Amino acid sequence: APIMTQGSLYNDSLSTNDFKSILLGSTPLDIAPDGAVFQLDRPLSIDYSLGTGDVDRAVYWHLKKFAGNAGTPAGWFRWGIWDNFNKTFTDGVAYYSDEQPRQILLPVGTVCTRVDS
Amino acid sequence: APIMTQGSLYNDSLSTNDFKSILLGSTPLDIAPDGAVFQLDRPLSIDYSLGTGDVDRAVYWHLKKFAGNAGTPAGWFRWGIWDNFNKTFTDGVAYYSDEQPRQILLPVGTVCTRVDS
Amino acid sequence: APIMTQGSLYNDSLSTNDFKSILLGSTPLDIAPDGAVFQLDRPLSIDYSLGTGDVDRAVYWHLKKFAGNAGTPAGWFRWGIWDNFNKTFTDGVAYYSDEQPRQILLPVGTVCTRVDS
Ligand SMILES: [Ca+2]
Ligand SMILES: [Ca+2]
Repeated sequence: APIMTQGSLYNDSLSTNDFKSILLGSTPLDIAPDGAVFQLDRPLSIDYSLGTGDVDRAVYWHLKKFAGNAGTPAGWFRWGIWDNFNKTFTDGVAYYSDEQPRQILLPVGTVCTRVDS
Repeated sequence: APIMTQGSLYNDSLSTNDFKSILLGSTPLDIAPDGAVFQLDRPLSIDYSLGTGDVDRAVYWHLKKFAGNAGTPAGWFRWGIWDNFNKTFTDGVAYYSDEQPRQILLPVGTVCTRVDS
Repeated sequence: APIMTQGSLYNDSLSTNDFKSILLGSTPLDIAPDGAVFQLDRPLSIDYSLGTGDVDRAVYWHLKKFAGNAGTPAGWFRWGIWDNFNKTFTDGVAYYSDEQPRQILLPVGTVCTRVDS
């Protein structure tokens, strides 16, 4: 049971710190419990800004599930860092939306592997 | 049969909006039908600039074949976005060549999967 | 025997042109001889600067082993470019450490393939 995305994640679909699970088109991700952490087999690049409206670029390989509700049953994911030794997830930097060209950050077929207990 | 690149794509080989197919060293790519779209298993990073000579970086996962001519018999690829729902390809941002270090953007062994039709 | 990393490479562990082999948590990598070159199945993103105040990003797919000393017995890897035709390795750009968010550049499970002869 390898979990693969079935929908593309576009940069214009990111909120400041998360995105909706539904975008990835994966029932396993949609039903994953709160706090589940996944490692991606493809990098998730996140443009950020340290100030002055300037864009810089970060890379993340891990997503943490935030359980949904009636309006958004599939919930959300935050990108960040999974420490496999200490078993900790740390949220990544906020996404900065400016004038970047539209991009598929994670394409269809991205493999997601649960890494927490 | 899986199509793998046999030659590295270097950043200093990109034109503003394409690169020559021959660079990838793949006969299946060289003779792919005009307009064929491929998804990559590795990100293609394209440096761009929206102004002031400032470089930012975009990611692409899709290439569209442009048929050759007598001068370039194997033709070209453009990078861009494949919409697998609406079955459309949109060319990506222009590559901005300035003072970046030389880089292999796509190494030997990159897997290319046809996704159109 | 595919070689997979067992520890994450964090951006805050990079020196200007190398990092300690031991960080990747792999005995095969640790014992690899001076001069061994590996290709990665995942991009290694290296932030650099042109020197006017801004962080840009380069991509590398190759590492070369450099023999260590009493303080770092397993030695170091440098990122760079492997030319598979001419059998040459060229060191990549200096890493620029500024105020970037902490990032896993290469996660656990990155596959390293020896490519020098
Ligand atoms: Ca910047
Ligand atoms: Ca810049």
